[PDB]
Amino acid sequence: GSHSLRYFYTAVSGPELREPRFLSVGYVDEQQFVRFDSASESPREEPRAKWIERVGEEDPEYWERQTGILRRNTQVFRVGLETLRGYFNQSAGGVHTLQTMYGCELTPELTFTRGFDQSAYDGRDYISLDTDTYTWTATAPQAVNTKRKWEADRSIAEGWKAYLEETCVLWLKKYLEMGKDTLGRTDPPSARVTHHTDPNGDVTLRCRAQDFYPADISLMWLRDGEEQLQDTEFIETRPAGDGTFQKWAAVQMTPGQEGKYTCRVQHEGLPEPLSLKW
Amino acid sequence: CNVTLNYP
Amino acid sequence: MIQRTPKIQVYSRHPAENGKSNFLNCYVSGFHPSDIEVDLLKNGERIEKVEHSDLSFSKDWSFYLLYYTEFTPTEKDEYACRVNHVTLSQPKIVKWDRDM
Repeated sequence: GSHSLRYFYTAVSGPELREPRFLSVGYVDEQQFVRFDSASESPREEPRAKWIERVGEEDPEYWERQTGILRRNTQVFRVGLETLRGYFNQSAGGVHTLQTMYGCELTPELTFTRGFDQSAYDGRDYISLDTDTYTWTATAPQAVNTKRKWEADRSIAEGWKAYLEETCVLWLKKYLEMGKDTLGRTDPPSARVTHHTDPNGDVTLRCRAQDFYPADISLMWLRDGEEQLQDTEFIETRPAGDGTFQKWAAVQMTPGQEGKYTCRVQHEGLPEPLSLKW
Repeated sequence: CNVTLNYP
Repeated sequence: MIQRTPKIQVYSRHPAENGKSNFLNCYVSGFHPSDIEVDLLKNGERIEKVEHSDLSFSKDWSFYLLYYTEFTPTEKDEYACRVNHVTLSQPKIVKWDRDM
């Protein structure tokens, strides 16, 4: 479906920590491919997908470059944790969190649709970039002083536009080719219905899907044609730990009524949805 | 590709 | 300060067959702030080295992590996940329910 390249930066201050700690992950589509932790012995950006170890043989300074960027981003966020503390007039010594995600998205046909750059202080939206205007939306009211900082320097919006709509786009295309075998695969789900009798005596049917990629899936329990928003419990989609995802949808009924119900399972990987009865 | 961010 | 409390799932990578090698998973998500201890238990004792994915977070800014370990299930063995977080009064232990 869509494609994307996203980075997730998290910095936390603490009484436990002498300086605040900085962590970073990068994703192509739903697969994680790099990471960085300010608190390692020698903090360095490291591969976490097999296809990115390629990158060095036609870009030798790749890992060095990223590392420098992330060492400097480490100090950018430490400084920022202190600046924002002042904005929110808070005691020193606390536990505080500052986050940023950014990246770009393409169509299935590999054309840019959207870039983003968004930040949060203590789990609350702080500031974000409006991609169509390249101005700064101050969501937190005391983010307006950050907003005036960054708008007073056109090279900030200009550098995001160049990065979001060209640099990010070109690196994502390259990663996609580099990761052809894994990032191009679309994996249909296997699916199965299980039967469970509850201590009171009623019957739970559970429609289970696993081994699918991407993670978007529709699980529907039809009682003789009709959705059952009634007694239908879902679990949140979860990672198997090998690239794929699992989700199940349950439903409750009186013993004898099983044959009415059906589970429809649709997903990008299946020609036709799956119909499953108990 | 990682990006160098700005002081808030 | 925003605080969000961990949602916890304990499950196996593939459908559990006794005697057959699998991976035991503990997916902790939807929490904030990020400080969190997670151990995996076999019959009440910490499993020596579990591995885990690198802290990421989702669109509402809540964090998530996967803790996992190779294991071979049996019938008499009890597996569980133990999670500590500022939103919890004491470590929360979620036992692995093989058909869940």
